[PDB]
Amino acid sequence: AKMAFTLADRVTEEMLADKAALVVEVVEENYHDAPIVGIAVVNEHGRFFLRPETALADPQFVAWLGDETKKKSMFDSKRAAVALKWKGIELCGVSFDLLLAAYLLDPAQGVDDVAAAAKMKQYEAVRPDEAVYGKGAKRAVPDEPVLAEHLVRKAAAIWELERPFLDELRRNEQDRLLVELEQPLSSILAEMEFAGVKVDTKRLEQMGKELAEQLGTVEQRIYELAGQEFNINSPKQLGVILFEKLQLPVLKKTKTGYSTSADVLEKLAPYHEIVENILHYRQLGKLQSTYIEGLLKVVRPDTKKVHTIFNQALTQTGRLSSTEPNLQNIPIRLEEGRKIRQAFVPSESDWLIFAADYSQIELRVLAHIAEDDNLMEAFRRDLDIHTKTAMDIFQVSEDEVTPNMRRQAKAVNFGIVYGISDYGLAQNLNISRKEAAEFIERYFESFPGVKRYMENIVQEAKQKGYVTTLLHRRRYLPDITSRNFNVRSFAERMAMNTPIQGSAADIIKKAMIDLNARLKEERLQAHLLLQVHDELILEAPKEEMERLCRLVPEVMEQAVTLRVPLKVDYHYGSTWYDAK
DNA sequence: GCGATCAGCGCGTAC
DNA sequence: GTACGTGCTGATCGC
Ligand SMILES: OC[C@H]1O[C@@](CO)(O[C@H]2O[C@H](CO)[C@@H](O)[C@H](O)[C@H]2O)[C@@H](O)[C@@H]1O
Ligand SMILES: [Mg+2]
Repeated sequence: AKMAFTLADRVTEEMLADKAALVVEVVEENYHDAPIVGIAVVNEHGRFFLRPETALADPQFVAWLGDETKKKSMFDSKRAAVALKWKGIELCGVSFDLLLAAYLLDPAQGVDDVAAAAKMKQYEAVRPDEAVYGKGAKRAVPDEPVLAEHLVRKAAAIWELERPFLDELRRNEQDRLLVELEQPLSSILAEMEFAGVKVDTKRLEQMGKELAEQLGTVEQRIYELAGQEFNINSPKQLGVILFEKLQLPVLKKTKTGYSTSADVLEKLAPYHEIVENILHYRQLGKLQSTYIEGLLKVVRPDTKKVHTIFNQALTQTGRLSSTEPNLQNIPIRLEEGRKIRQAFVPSESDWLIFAADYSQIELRVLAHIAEDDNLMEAFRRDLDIHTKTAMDIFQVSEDEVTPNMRRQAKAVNFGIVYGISDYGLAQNLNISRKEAAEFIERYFESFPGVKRYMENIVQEAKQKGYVTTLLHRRRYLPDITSRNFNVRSFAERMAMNTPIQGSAADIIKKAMIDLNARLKEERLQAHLLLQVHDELILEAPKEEMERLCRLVPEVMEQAVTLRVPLKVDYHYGSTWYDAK
């Protein structure tokens, strides 16, 4: 049965009620400077469809959109807010975002459209977006009649689903998490994405020119050593050259053939000179394809800025994800890749990039939740945690800790945070399973509180069916009761890791909200550009650096109060690379 | 059967 | 452990 609604030719007063389900449809996946294909409003007076060209040109509608006292319920309001920002229109008063609500209730549903969220409450009087717009190469906006009914049905679902979703959130004690954390953060992310980050395109192009030369050279060297030409990027063609032709040892295999991962290649290097060249080729290729060419493809030619989109409703732990381009995985560990950061610069003259990062926030969070006396004392003394762990595991003084000892203790620490397992650590340190088990046993003898937490959290996950974070975010783990060892194993590791990774996410998210409030109170021009899980990147006039040096660390360190101190390091400079 | 497309995944970056 | 972009490739689409 068709849903009744008014296909409006002009905006009327009843469309401007102080409470409404609002749909501002942006079909393009990347909503930056994208078209708004239609608008739908559902309130106490009825259901309406408005053509964007009409509504967005109407002074009354635009004022209504920007009136904080006129409440709107939406699905993915950030998408609409940003699309509107590009049109110079402000969106205010969003009091409920169904996407964020669904995400908090259960990240595992993969809810990416109104229909998926509605299905959670037995509401199916709305079609999935893919059914209406199509998929891939056949994706397209349908004629007005079809488009109009779809947007109205989505607004109608939002209108009806608000109460049930808020009730369940309240039951889960997650209503504040939605209203005080995620929704306010959504607005901050919209500002960050809209602002974008300035790119020194000529610097990237220059790097691309040099890389192209080095690539060609290494490429020819590889063919000379292989005794023939082939597609070095082909797993089967490379696997044949290395393991069948050159007969190098097969140390590891994939599900479809031979493994050629970097760690495997490193072990084969001694056997043939072609190996080091392949590694070099891949190193150069990674930078060229993903960080040079890939980055240049998404830079806006008119402003030379990249505008990422922070997916706020995707990760199972509460973290954000970044796309087109992903600005959360720009190289930093190795100098060759780190240089890519010299290309990210301040958007204005006499401005600088300012970066602040939490020092070991996940291990500090673990110390707090596990209430492990030894670990808490270590952080209270602000000790080098990996050296400290080496001292405990190997039972030696600080001076007796060798570089290799610290390296292995470091790996144990990461394993503990990620959800420890003898098999896992054994692969990471290239040792036997029995040897890994010994490291783990030694670790738990030194950190009995951590051991207890790991045991208790897995049992809690089984009893309750989910695990939670400091701010009440939750993750269901049905596989915790799987009869398949491997499957259950993953679930147990997720039970151990989620509260840590997730609580770390809750903390930085609150820090972002607190920071923006302080920047505004202080009248600073400084503003957030990016968030990379445990760090925040801002840009501001050079005249604001000294104040930022005191303000940013304090806000981030005081976001929450834990049993151990929170520590934030910071640096600033002319480019992202220099903010080190 | 085959070119175009889609869908899975090895790989390598980040934290 | 949590992600994303990439290039290749087997599966599936569309003739
Ligand atoms: O607007 C981001 C928001 O939209 C979803 C779908 O509801 O993802 C879409 O947009 C992302 C950013 O462009 C794409 O990566 C994704 O492929 C596309 O479906 C949500 O997952 C996200 O929170
Ligand atoms: Mg750090």
